[PDB]
Amino acid sequence: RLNPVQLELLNKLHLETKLNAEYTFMLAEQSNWNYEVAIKGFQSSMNGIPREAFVQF
Amino acid sequence: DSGFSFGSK
Repeated sequence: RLNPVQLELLNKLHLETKLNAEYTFMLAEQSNWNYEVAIKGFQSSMNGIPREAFVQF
Repeated sequence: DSGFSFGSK
């Protein structure tokens, strides 16, 4: 599923926030699938994300 | 799990 575009975004998201894909996706959706906000998204909450979602990032 | 949020929604 998902559109190769949104997917690629997940990659950048999992390669920029690296907060675990599954979760990163949670961000790809909780971020309106923007990007800039996505990134910031991770860097946003950064106070509730677990160790499972945040993998060394 | 889920229900988590990022960018100030």
